[PDB]
Amino acid sequence: MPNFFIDRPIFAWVIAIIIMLAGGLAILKLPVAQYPTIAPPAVTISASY
Amino acid sequence: VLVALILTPALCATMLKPIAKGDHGEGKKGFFGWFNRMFEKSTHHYTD
Amino acid sequence: ERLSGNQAPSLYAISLIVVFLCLAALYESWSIPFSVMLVVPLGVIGAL
Amino acid sequence: SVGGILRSTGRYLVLYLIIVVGMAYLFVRLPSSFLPDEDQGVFMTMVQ
Ligand SMILES: CCCCCCCCCCCCO[C@@H]1O[C@H](CO)[C@@H](O[C@H]2O[C@H](CO)[C@@H](O)[C@H](O)[C@H]2O)[C@H](O)[C@H]1O
Ligand SMILES: CCCCCCCCCCCCO[C@@H]1O[C@H](CO)[C@@H](O[C@H]2O[C@H](CO)[C@@H](O)[C@H](O)[C@H]2O)[C@H](O)[C@H]1O
Ligand SMILES: CCCCCCCCCCCCO[C@@H]1O[C@H](CO)[C@@H](O[C@H]2O[C@H](CO)[C@@H](O)[C@H](O)[C@H]2O)[C@H](O)[C@H]1O
Ligand SMILES: CCCCCCCCCCCC
Ligand SMILES: CCCCCCCC
Repeated sequence: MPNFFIDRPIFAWVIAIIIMLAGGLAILKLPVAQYPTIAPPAVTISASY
Repeated sequence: VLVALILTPALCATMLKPIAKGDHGEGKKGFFGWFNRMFEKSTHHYTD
Repeated sequence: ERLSGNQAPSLYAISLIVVFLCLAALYESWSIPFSVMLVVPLGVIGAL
Repeated sequence: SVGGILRSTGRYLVLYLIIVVGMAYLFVRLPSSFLPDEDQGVFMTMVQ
């Protein structure tokens, strides 16, 4: 594999650009936050007398 | 590691300048010349 | 209707780029992929 | 026949640009939609 891409630098460049392109498109549609969901979920029962 | 096996070797084959036998950057001019002499000297110290 | 619209030119623009890149890898040439990609209008004209 | 076309070269590049302008014209003329209304064998009538 190393020898393969030594003689074929355009193939090597193509793989990189496709990875960079896919990453660029990801950055547009990814959510943004301080943290992910890290708190455990809670359910509250409320009642009145 | 995938970049180092695919892209990095392809760039080393094409876009690197030749370095002649013996040259370890010791005859460079300015700060880099000092650094290479210092480092090659420190490598000898380290190995010993 | 208001939540987004006219997003096909964006996805087909990248589709052209990725086809150019795949062809470029196939032949090992930045130029040769154009000889394939110039046949796209030959199919579209008959459809229309 | 193809051998004769390659001697011309530049004449078919002009003919190609006619096909692309024809393609461009027919694409803008042709009005778009999503999916055709099919004859499903049933329909309804409102009375208000
Ligand atoms: C065998 C090859 C597989 C390689 C896998 C690695 C590549 C990953 C895909 C390309 C990443 C970039 O493209 C990214 O893809 C994910 C797919 O979950 C999209 O995420 C999508 O999730 C769901 C479908 O699962 C959709 O309802 C949603 O509209 C969309 O956001 C991102 O919006 C997009 O930006
Ligand atoms: C190589 C250096 C790497 C540096 C990496 C640093 C990345 C940090 C990114 C975090 C902030 C991303 O913030 C994100 O920006 C993109 C635009 O770029 C926004 O994207 C939004 O605007 C663009 C237009 O500008 C619309 O096409 C898109 O549909 C819409 O979702 C996201 O709504 C926002 O959440
Ligand atoms: C513990 C604190 C850190 C030490 C700070 C005080 C410095 C004490 C001396 C240690 C060496 C410092 O490193 C200093 O780097 C400069 C880089 O321009 C060297 O200078 C080097 O570059 C110049 C610039 O053209 C050349 O002309 C020169 O021949 C070459 O030696 C100095 O020779 C060296 O004195
Ligand atoms: C071996 C070919 C030398 C030319 C390198 C082309 C670099 C393309 C950069 C693309 C940036 C997204
Ligand atoms: C030792 C030969 C391996 C070649 C792998 C090439 C596929 C990218």
